[PDB]
Amino acid sequence: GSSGSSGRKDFTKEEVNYLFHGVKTMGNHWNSILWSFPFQKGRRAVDLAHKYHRLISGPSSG
Repeated sequence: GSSGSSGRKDFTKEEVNYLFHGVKTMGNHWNSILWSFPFQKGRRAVDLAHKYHRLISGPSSG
């Protein structure tokens, strides 16, 4: 289970696919993921780490 409904500048469910798809092999290698999978133009590798952070901060509390 993994759902959401934010109609604003955030990751699509497609980018979050590649996020975990990457980390599941890569481990925490963020620049590597950013290059390995198709992601939003003008991204930084931090955006991956930063979204991931909120993903592992789960629902509620934040």
